[PDB]
Amino acid sequence: MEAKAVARTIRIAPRKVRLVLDLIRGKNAAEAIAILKLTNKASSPVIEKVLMSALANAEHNYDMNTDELVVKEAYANEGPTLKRFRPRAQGRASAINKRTSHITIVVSDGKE
Amino acid sequence: PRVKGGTVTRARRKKTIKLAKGYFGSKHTLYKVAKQQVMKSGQYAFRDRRQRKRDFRKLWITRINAAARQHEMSYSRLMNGLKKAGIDINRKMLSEIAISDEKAFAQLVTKAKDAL
Amino acid sequence: MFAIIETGGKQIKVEEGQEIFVEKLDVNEGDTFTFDKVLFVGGDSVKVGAPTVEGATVTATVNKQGRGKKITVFTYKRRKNSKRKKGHRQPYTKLTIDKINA
Amino acid sequence: MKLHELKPAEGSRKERNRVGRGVATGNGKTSGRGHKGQKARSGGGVRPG
Amino acid sequence: AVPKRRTSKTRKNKRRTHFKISVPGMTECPNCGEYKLSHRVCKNCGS
Amino acid sequence: MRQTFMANESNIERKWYVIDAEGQTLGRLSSEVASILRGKNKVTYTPHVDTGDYVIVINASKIEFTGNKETDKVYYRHSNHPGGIKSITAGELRRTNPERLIENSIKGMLPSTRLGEKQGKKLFVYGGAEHPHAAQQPENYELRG
RNA sequence: UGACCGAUAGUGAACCAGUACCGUGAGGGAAAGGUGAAAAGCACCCCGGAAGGGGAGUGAAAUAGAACCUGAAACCGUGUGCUUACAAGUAGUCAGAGCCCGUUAAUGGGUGAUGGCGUGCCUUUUGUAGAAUGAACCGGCGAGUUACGAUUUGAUGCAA
RNA sequence: GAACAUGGGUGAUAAGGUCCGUGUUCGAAAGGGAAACAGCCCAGACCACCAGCUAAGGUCCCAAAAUAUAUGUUAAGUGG
RNA sequence: UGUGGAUUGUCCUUGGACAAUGGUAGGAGAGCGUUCUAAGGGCGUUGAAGCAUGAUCGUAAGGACAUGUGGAGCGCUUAG
Repeated sequence: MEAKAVARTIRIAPRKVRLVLDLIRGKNAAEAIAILKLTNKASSPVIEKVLMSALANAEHNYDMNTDELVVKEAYANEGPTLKRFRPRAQGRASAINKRTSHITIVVSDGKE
Repeated sequence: PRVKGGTVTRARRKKTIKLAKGYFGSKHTLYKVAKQQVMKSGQYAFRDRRQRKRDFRKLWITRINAAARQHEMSYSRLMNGLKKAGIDINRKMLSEIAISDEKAFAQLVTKAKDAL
Repeated sequence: MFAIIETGGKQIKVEEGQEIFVEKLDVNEGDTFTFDKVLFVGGDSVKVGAPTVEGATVTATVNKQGRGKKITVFTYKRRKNSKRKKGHRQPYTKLTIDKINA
Repeated sequence: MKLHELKPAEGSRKERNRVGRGVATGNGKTSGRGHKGQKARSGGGVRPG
Repeated sequence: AVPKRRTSKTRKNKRRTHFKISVPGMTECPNCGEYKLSHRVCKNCGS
Repeated sequence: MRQTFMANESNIERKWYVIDAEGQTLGRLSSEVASILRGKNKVTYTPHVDTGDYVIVINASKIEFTGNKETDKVYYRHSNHPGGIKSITAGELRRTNPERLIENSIKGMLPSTRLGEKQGKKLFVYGGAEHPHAAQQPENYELRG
């Protein structure tokens, strides 16, 4: 049995939230939150909230253990981006993109 | 009646991308480069389809020349005497016998040695 | 034991109990073709002959007689506007040896 | 005859020749008009005489 | 001053081989059921 | 396609030979060694696998050459540096480090492929001292065609 | 009424059109259709300040939840079988070990230690691997047509 | 239109120069030899094959085939 | 040259032939597929069109058939 939890649309570049997802992959939940409460990244408290919500999904729906839990998969898909504009010199103007992410995390127990 | 194109331009473009399966880089994704690589593959296969009958032929000669120097003889001489004794044998068969039943080959050398 | 027969336009080597592929023969499926042109015969009695050995190969049962794999032949010019595309399927006959005469 | 098996006279109707539709037809790209000059221009050519 | 050719997905993923972050010290608190920073203190981590 | 024996690994066996260059003329004793290193003297030689045996010399300080090539025929070498032409050694380099002399000569008649470089690592030349490979039971080839 | 169009088509405009917007002014002038048969538009419980999830419930369907019929490429990711740190490369093709597979059943399929051969594509040229021109990639659209005459060829009807 | 070989003019019995004449090849021709080399030598690809005989050029190693035989010539690495 | 096959133009008047089959600008001939109409006969909630995958069939442009996704139309034969 396994539990999952998706955020769906987050104001943060997907390439910047993929640098903190390669540190809590294939580890214990207890050590996972500890590593997320030490990194000084901008996407550290966001991932923690999702990871903390996924651990509560297998405590009321499946009512399983918490100490004997391991994060199985953890990725982040791209989402819709907003188009902006920035005035440059000589009248010409450039373009700005505001991409979003779809952070997802599934928790298992080391067995299918 | 206006005949708008569709389900015919992608059906023929999906048949050229399937032929370029196993290429490195974007030569198995983009169709503009896949067509060029598939257009050269056919020109190569046909060009080395006649070069395969020259490599194997040269291979047998090298093998027969190495199995003829053990009996104090030369390929040129061995062949010359093998044609003077009226013997019709392929170069692929001669080398096949030398690698297998050595006794047979040994006797053949003697037959082409007294025919000189 | 092993003989050196020659059919179609080349020469082969039977082992008295091994399947071989040759050119389209003038027979039918489940027939019996016999090669009357041996160039060499050794293994137990090294017997080499000039034109032949006066010993036609034992009749070999004929099996599958269909077409081969399809190959595509393509060719084009450099800066010229010329190209050609065709398909080929060389026919063949499958048979197995069981005996041998000398 | 029938309206679902009617056939026309042999060698009575032919297909029109469409120019510029490939290189296999033999009448594409230049569409049998040469290379350059004033006879290869759209609506070009001198007066008849 | 301008790229002559475009980079591929293999040469771009080869340059991002060292681009990563290192793990922290994580000085486990003696007895408080929390986590204190290396040579630091917290309101939860007693030690 | 048909029947053509193809030599592979765990099916071929290599041996050890010992040649002596006492009264040889370098070049003539080099072409006969290259063939043995390439394994072009066997009936089961394939051009896609490493076939052949190892060769060992014991007299690289006795090699001789006819003509005035002992004073001429200088050896050049560059170091990828502005004016790095190195020609200190000429034809009388058989007295100082003569092992390289034969080594290069026999390495100049082999293919420059990925398999032609590993085939040139099966040759051991010695100035005049005896070889320490007595646990390989090397056969004495000496006599050359 | 139609061998007329069916959302880049047909009117510039199927919807917020001469409207956003642009110019002192005359003026120029877009983009944008589709949940389901019926809102029955997720009551309730759990994590979070909220957004959004996980169960449950409504329905034939919830990967039909208003980024709402179908959902193709370019592009971005996670898992996994075989392979890679002495090597010079228009990246393929011919031959060929080893290690895994099992089909529209056939002298099957995936991967590739080594060997031989090999300077992209279009245009313009006496001649282009060319250090001559064009194209970042993918998808949609984009060039011998019709009316009336002249001459020649095939087909059919009647024939001085 | 171009090179190659010949027959001339022009220029300096200069030019991968320029203008005519007679042939061949390239243009519109792949394959083998000249180390690489549209125009030089040999030869004109309907398709299959792990068959055989030859042309120019070649036979110590790279790299298919003589470390062939007989006779002279050459001491410069001439060959190159 | 040997052995099997494809196309022609001939020939002889049913398959052995006889020859022949590099190709640019061009000339001539035979075909494949797309949208709509007519007639005849068909398929479809027991799942149409589209989309994805496959080791299949034809001398080429191409054509079938299973399996997954999808939820209402679409093929085939002759001619225009």
